[PDB]
Amino acid sequence: FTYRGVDLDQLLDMSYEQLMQLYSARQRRRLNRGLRRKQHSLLKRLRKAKKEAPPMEKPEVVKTHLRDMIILPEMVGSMVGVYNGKTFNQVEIKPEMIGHYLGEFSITYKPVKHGRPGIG
Amino acid sequence: VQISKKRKFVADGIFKAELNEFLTRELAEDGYSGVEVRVTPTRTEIIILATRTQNVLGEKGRRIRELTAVVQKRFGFPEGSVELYAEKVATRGLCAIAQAESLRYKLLGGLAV
Amino acid sequence: HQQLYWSHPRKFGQGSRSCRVCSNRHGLIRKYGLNMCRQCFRQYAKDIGFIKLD
Amino acid sequence: MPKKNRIAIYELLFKEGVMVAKKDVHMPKHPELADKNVPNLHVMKAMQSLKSRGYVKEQFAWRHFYWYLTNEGIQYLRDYLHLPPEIVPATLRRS
Amino acid sequence: KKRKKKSCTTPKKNKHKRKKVKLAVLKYYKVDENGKISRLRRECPSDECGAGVFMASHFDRHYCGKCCLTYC
RNA sequence: AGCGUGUGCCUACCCUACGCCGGCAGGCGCGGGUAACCCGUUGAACCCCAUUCGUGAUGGGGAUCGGGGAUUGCAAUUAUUCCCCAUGAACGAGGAAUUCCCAGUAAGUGCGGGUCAUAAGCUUGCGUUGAUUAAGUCCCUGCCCUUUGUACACACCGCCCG
RNA sequence: AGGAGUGGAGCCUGCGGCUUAAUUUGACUCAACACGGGAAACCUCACCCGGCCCGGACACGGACAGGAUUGACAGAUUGAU
Ligand SMILES: [Zn+2]
Ligand SMILES: [Zn+2]
Repeated sequence: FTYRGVDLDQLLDMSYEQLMQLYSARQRRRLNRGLRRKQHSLLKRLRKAKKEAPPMEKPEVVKTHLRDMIILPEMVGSMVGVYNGKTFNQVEIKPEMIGHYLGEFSITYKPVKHGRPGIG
Repeated sequence: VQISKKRKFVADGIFKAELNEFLTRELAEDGYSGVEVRVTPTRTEIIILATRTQNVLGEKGRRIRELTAVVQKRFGFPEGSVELYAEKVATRGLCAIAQAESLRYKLLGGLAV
Repeated sequence: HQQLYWSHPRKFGQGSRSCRVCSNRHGLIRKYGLNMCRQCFRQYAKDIGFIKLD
Repeated sequence: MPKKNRIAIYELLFKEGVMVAKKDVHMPKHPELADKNVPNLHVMKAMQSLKSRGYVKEQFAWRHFYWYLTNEGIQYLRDYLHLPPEIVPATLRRS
Repeated sequence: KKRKKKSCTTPKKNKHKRKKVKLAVLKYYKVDENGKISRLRRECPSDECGAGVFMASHFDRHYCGKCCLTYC
């Protein structure tokens, strides 16, 4: 598996200002303006869930509101739960979604199946 | 820093609108009519009109200093630059701004409409 | 609750401006530095000096 | 509110007898009382306490609060901060 | 009349209580009859709360109350 | 061309000439302007003059989509807008029905203002090009006046008979 | 008598119905439907899911300086220093 012609293992130690040249323009600009104070503390939570996880076991589900969190390549495999306005929905991070937002995996609405029309 | 000529004449208006509405809310039951703001290079003069001025100033000018200390502190422009007078309306039975507050005071005191 | 409640950035947008006499946020006249509601401008228009000519 | 706020709000009330505000809870500090860091919420709720007793007299406006001082409110500041009557506020200065 | 009591008030969202032992300066001080001042807890080296305002001594750290300084 | 707007009490928030770097959206400096002083001679668009295309779902039409790039923001994923490639649908002048309008008018064509951190398929004004037909009637839809019928008058959406 | 059309098409925006945790809401012939200056990412925001705060004046009784609330590092708990 790769992404723009480089495998995940070099992405795990790809530096902060060099991984930015692989992303698209929203995500590159977002990493240019910085990750804020409540976004460093999420990655620390995922480190704290990773190195205490058992070596054959994926870590426990962790609850977030941060739907704007970019899926970095150092965030693969974690069980995050991003809110949908009502519930925390369980998300498992795969390596093929490493340029998306976290908030496009809890759908925010019930996909509509129609009924019989009333008085129009 | 100065300001635009378009802003200076509109900000001049909103001064005398808030000043007049404040003095309406204050002296509506003291027969207040209006204000007249004359600006000198020394000071800015505000002339209050009223029916009975001698029952507006308080005693020997006690209520006039509270009013000219409030209107200095609200609109910010400094001390020794604002000063309030109190002149009398000439024909009380002509101006309608004195006849709606007299009629409200007549009605509130329990008189048939 | 100190880095909280009045925390959210109100540096622009619809709900960082309010009328200067209504304290209402809708229908606002920012032109020439009025910053009044469209309803409270119409009450105080002749006091400001905006006369209706045509 | 602490002592250096509730005292310092009452200090400039006796000086000229009037106090203005903004009806702005969220203001960081009152602009007349700089170098003290008293918020507008503190002076607003202090005068809300003083109005129900009858020491001040309230009047509102477009957006701002206004407060004058009654005759029985001068003595409530005269003993709270211990002043002699040999000095006068701005009542009997001009004319 | 013209209401129902409804018995539906649920304020059971318990707050704290300030547990103070009787004159906690005795937890702070210990003096022998010769007159020694044995401050059993650390003193904070801050500028605001130096030499008079005493810290906390937890199970693994020191801890202030004014500036909340921490040690190991 | 014409009407306009432009550095803001809280209040962050602009009109921008000019040089350089960029296909471009933009990025750097560097000046002016609280304005008949600067943008600005407001070097607008249809219009006008030349080349290409040739009656076909075509180079008309641009929807819907896949990749990038850049600004605004604390935040752009349920696309904020903007730029570049690519995809290229319906639509062949519109049934019953219905709207507006008499002269610098209709219609075309852009431009300012409000909204505005970002931003006009809206509205409100302004110009520019600029006509056909009418100078009449009560047929329709309604308004009104006078005579006049009414067993109607919370008033024809009435009152009322099997 | 005409001109431009609209009604057909694509799309943009209102309004009903359906859907929904919520799809906040007023307005229904002219005299509601690009109207509320209503072009909502957050704020606006009313609506939904979850959580903090008092910004409960003043009067009275209790607690009451062997104290009343307050504020606070770490750990757990948490969307969240
Ligand atoms: Zn208003
Ligand atoms: Zn201290």
